[PDB]
Amino acid sequence: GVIRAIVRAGLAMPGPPLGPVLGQRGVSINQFCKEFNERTKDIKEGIPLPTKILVKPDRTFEIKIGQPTVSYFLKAAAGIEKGARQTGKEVAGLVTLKHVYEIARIKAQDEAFALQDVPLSSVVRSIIGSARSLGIRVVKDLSSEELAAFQKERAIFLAAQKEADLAAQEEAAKK
Amino acid sequence: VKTLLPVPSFEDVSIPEKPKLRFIERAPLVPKVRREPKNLSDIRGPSTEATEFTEGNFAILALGGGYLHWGHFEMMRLTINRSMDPKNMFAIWRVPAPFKPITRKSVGHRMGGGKGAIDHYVTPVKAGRLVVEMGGRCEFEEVQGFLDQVAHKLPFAAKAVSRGTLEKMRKDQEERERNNQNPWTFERIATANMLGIRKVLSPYDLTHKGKYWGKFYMPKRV
Amino acid sequence: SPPSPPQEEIGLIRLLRREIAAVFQDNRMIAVCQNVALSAEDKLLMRHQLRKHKILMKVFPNQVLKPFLEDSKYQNLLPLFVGHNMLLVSEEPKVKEMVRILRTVPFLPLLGGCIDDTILSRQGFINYSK
Amino acid sequence: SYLPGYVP
Amino acid sequence: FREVVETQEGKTTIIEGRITATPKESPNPPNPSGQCPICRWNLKHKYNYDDVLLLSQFIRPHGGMLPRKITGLCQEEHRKIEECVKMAHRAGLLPNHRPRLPEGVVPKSKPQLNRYLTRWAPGSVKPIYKKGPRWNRVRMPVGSPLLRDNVCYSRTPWKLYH
Amino acid sequence: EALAGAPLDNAPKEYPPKIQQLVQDIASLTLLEISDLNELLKKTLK
Amino acid sequence: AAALARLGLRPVKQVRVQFCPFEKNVESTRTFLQTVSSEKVRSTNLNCSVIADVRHDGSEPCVDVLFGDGHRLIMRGAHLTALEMLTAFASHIRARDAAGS
Amino acid sequence: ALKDPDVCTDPVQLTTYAMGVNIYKEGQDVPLKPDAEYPEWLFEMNLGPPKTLEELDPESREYWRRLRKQNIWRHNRLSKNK
Amino acid sequence: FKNKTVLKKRCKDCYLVKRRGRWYVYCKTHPRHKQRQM
RNA sequence: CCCAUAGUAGGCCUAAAAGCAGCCACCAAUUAAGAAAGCGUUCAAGCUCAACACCCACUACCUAAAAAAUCCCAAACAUAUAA
Ligand SMILES: [K+]
Ligand SMILES: [K+]
Ligand SMILES: [Mg+2]
Ligand SMILES: [Mg+2]
Ligand SMILES: [Mg+2]
Ligand SMILES: [Mg+2]
Ligand SMILES: [Mg+2]
Ligand SMILES: [Mg+2]
Ligand SMILES: [Mg+2]
Ligand SMILES: [Mg+2]
Ligand SMILES: [Zn+2]
Repeated sequence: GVIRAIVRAGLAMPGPPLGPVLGQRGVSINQFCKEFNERTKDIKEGIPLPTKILVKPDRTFEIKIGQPTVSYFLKAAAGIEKGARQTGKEVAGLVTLKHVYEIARIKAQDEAFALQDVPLSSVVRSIIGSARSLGIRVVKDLSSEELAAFQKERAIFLAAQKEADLAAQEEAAKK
Repeated sequence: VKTLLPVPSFEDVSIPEKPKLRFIERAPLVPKVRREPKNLSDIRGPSTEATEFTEGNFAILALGGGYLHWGHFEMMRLTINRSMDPKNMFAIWRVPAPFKPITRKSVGHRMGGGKGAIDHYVTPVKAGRLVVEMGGRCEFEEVQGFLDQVAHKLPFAAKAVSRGTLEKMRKDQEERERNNQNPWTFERIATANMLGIRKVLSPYDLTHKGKYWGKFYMPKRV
Repeated sequence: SPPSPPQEEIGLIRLLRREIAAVFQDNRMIAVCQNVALSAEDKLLMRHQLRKHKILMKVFPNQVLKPFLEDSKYQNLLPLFVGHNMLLVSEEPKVKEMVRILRTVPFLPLLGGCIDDTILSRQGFINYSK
Repeated sequence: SYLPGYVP
Repeated sequence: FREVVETQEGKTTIIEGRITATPKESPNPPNPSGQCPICRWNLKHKYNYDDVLLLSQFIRPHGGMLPRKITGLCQEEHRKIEECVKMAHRAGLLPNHRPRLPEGVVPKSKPQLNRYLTRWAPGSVKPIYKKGPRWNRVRMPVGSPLLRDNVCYSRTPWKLYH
Repeated sequence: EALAGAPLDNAPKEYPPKIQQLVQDIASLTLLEISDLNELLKKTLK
Repeated sequence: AAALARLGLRPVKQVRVQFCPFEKNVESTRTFLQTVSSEKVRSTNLNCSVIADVRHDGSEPCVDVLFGDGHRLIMRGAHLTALEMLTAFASHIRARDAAGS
Repeated sequence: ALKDPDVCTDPVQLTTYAMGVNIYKEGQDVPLKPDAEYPEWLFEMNLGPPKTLEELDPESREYWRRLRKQNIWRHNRLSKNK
Repeated sequence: FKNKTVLKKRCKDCYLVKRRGRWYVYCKTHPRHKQRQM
């Protein structure tokens, strides 16, 4: 069979969630982290990488590595550290069409989009749909003048969520 | 090229704030003291109230007369509130809460000694009345499942309907009356007292025209 | 029983016809193959190879692709379209480059084609390549 | 040799 | 009609399909506007279980019924013929359309009981130990309700329950 | 208006009729005329 | 494909299908090839080969099946349906498989 | 314990360079190019919500995808109660 | 089996069949889905 | 009957929540396939459905049972023209 999961670059762990999976297959768990960490060494640590593991009848593995997820690219491009809790009702981040174009020029190099031999238009139209799921909004023109105002008002909203969020925690204790 | 079709849009439909069915109390707010007669003619014959749709589009139609007590309302309420989607559906009561008192004597007593004491309350229902009315962003096939499940547990013959099926039912019955090849009908005979038949009939048979026998309704009768 | 009332054609039908016409007119090399039940991966891997050399793999319904042929130049290609079939088309004929990709799968038959408005069998594709 | 009302 | 044959020579098996002479519908039908072979010949409501010449044209060599998309019958008449064939086999009117017996089988001698108008399969019928009262009598079915609209030349209609 | 079906693989080569006229026309012309044609052909083909 | 996959091409060694596409009696053979060429059937026995040789000689189509035991099965599909060809094909699988074991 | 790597917060820097694009440590951030150098089809895309059914062209593949997707949604509602 | 007045299939592998004058439900996958007409 | 690749383990919550404990969105690649309708997994895997292709399953959606005690209970019958 084949196992496909997202693994952080350079942070592979012998334990769960990926540990027990290899146990059932019987593949060497330590060898995986050894080869993987040494193969994703050039990549910055902590980046999620979709991994596809090819299993042979002799419990031998040929790992497969892909490009980072779209959610990582979009968050970084916006500064957002965490996507929105609610979509369509609040806007967490804000990016341009130029970022979305530089993220498709590197996401189209992965196995999936490359094997389909599609134009870059079909990839950019798939990244605008993933940005919306995050709450991020794609704008044509974005100058640092208004990017610092929206970023400034977002922190106020986050601060309010803390108070309301913390209020529920304190009420939970009284229960 | 399997041909696809347009779909209806329910965006124009509104959902109330309390779509679920409200709770029904066993007895009315103030208990009654005056004891009432049996008055069996409250479930006999066709209904003259709650025969049309008001807000919703699907409902449970009564095909016979009967009395509803609290046990029936709880089964309808729970069964519907559990099986329905509050976001895209809503339900309402088309029948009032139990108000008719039912007396009952104690066990072991002989005939006589006055009248019994109020035991429980019921709600009289006639044939052709809507018991529950539903609506919202849903087709009929969705609600028809648990509505028929409910209709089968009622003490009378009931059936789930829609604004279309109900209308079609009524137009098909009229079509039967027009194309009936039999020159002899119950109405013609009774109204004219042919064969002295009104000696075995009832005065109500002049209006019911043979479609009703006590509390039972016969839709195949023209 | 009275004849069934006619029905206006669906928009997608009159869209496929416009795309089909482009295929036979725009590109000159057309190879009809049988879409055997390859795995979705082995069918995407092969399609990617056929793209390296600018060879497309079109698929159209036979009920829409038969009438277009019954009244047309390519009226003798009709008997080929019985079952799961597909079109390998390219603006320039690179038959030699496709055959070696079709030799990896012995059960994928190249039934026939139409090069430069000339109908051909399989063995004619094997020669035009040589 | 069959009329409109012929029945085998 | 098509046939299939297998010839084994040199431990090699060969299978072929050969066409055979096929019967043709008799010309000049009385009712060319008919939809299925029954109304085209004005036979609707005019055949019974005992009309085997009619029934044999719609069954296989072993007594089985033919599909409806082949014969061209209407579902109303295909069900009648399917039921009249069941009763013809049971009455002994189709002795040349018997089931295929596999090699090495000799049917046992069983009580020969003559019967006709047998709606139900004999083995799946239980005896009536309690007939019941006159108003709730347990009747014995005779015939088939699918043949109830057939042309009756008597004043007494077809009785289907004895 | 209807392209001809493909010839059988075992059938003898049946050459197209439209070319049969071209084959005969070339023989009738003179070499000097063929040569002049050829000089224009070689350049035109390049 | 489903019915033939539960059985598996265990005893089979090679399968060869030849047909003339332009001829109007090859629908049966082309349907037979559509299933045997499935990933479900082919997976059961990788060693078992499946070959398709197209021809345009105006000849009839045949299915030649080579077994490990050495026996051969030939089905001329001009007047045989895919179900008939598949059924006979399966019955031989079961018989030859039992003989080997 | 595993977390997403820290993301910078600097308006001027974010608009000038795309931060997430570059993943290598030895590499450098990708600076955004001017408008003229980007393609022509990148500034006519649908930033807003999807086009309703009435706005699309019947003779277009994007029209039947929406209609086929609405019938899949319907088949799901009807089957959910079952 | 289990005598039922209203037969009903409980999975995809259950199949109706009329035998001995009455309807049955058989299932090779789950033999507990077996029902007899009452 | 047939068949199933992909952005992506969507976001958030969560020890974990990967189509299927909850809330938000429900966009998009490929000719074609729901940010998933029913099972399933501790979480995942895994099996179906709606899709394409193929070509005609080219259905019905109107009713579901029955047992007592001396011994079942007229005998019988489907086809010769309403008397
Ligand atoms: K009831
Ligand atoms: K989840
Ligand atoms: Mg799509
Ligand atoms: Mg997530
Ligand atoms: Mg989720
Ligand atoms: Mg899955
Ligand atoms: Mg779950
Ligand atoms: Mg998805
Ligand atoms: Mg949902
Ligand atoms: Mg399906
Ligand atoms: Zn079962």
